[PDB]
Amino acid sequence: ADWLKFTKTPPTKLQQADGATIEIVCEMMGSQVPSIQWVVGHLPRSELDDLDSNQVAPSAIVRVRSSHIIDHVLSEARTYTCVGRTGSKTIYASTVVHPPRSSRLTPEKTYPGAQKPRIIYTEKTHLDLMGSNIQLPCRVHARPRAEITWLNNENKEIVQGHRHRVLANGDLLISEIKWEDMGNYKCIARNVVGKDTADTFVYPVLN
Amino acid sequence: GPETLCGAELVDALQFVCGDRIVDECCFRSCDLRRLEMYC
Repeated sequence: ADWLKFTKTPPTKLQQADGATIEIVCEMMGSQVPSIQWVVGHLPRSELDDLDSNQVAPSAIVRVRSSHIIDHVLSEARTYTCVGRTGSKTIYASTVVHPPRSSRLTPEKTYPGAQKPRIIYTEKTHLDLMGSNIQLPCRVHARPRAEITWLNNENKEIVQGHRHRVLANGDLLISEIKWEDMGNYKCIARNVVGKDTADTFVYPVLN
Repeated sequence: GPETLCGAELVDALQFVCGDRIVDECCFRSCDLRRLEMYC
């Protein structure tokens, strides 16, 4: 430690079409386990202080991807900023989104109906020491609410066991990682109306 | 799982680290940050 950088930084400006859901993706890599959160509008820089836990855990390296879905038509330009934190470091990328010139839909009201799940928070790469524990997230935007299932490196479905469980919030907890563990784990998020998936690569490093 | 997928996915991570901040070896056997690092 300590380091933190973007690997997929959002574009600075976007032009909204009429009625179409934007998904702003920001992705980053850093020591231990970076945490991303989004803020809307201009935040005075002093204001973070918005961090959510400052608890002491590992020498892991994580690449984590978070997205912000806008699914309603803006009546006026707005900025969305994604904030990355890990250790003593903080970084951020802002995007201005521009409303349509004209619109058939009501401004500022959420497109109605069901919605395909979208995995909005997920780890791309998670490298940690042998025998350590790792907790791989999967968060979702979905109406109706979305079921989460995980598969392992061999692509078998994961069921609860001494070294594997999926938590209430959909994170997959893997305990005492062994080299047999290295691979890809896939979160399958599903509802009545569709699915999405994400893949996380786990590399258990040595000693 | 597959050595190929590990290697693909390994380089994809490594692409970022080396610039600012062997694959086969470490996809077949566990390496450590020192060796992984000697990717640049």
